[PDB]
Amino acid sequence: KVFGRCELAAAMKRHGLDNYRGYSLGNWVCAAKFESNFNTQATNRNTDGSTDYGILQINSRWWCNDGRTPGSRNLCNIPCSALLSSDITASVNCAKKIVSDGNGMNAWVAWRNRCKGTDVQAWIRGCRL
Repeated sequence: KVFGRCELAAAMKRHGLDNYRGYSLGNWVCAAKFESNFNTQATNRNTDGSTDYGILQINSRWWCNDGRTPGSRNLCNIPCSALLSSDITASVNCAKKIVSDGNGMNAWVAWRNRCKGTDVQAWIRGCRL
């Protein structure tokens, strides 16, 4: 499922991401845009073996189980395939555990590189929520 920008922003807000750990909505929307381009089905294979899943590109070595990444830790307790769902609850739920894991949003590389320090608010423009 490809979300629309403001449709994703609605959904994130519902789940509690607006200002969760101190990161306003627009930081989330921006992350999902550049990590996965709003596509739930997005998967990216890393040089180390592991794979990133879904709209928030959660990694298989430490958060979810794919059965194929050596040394995996599965801290969110869930199979990686449930993060490729068109409902985002499971990715949201694992993402609140990642953001509180001592690096803030810095865990997400495309957020770091495209969204940190920017005018993020800009990603809910035109949104009614």
